[PDB]
Amino acid sequence: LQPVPGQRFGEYGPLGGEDPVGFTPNGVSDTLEPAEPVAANPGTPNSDGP
Amino acid sequence: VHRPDGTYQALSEVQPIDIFQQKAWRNLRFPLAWAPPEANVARIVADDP
Repeated sequence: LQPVPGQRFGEYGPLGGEDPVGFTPNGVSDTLEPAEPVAANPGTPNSDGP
Repeated sequence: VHRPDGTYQALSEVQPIDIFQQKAWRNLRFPLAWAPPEANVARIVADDP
């Protein structure tokens, strides 16, 4: 989607209009990892796990 | 809604739909059946306290 033309964007991008507090474009982490594993239950008919 | 004279008025805001609790990238969904029938514009209001 494109922003409506007449607005007040700011210093970087039309993803913060006024004073985006602590939201940096390079803010995304690089080890996005689910805090807990899945821990499959025993008996799944297709799984080579011990 | 976007009035024909540039006077945006904000309607109600809605939560996102999600299918799994994870950390990696994903897609948050907002069905267009939640919005009032006069929703011409939208914006993300995001904040982590």
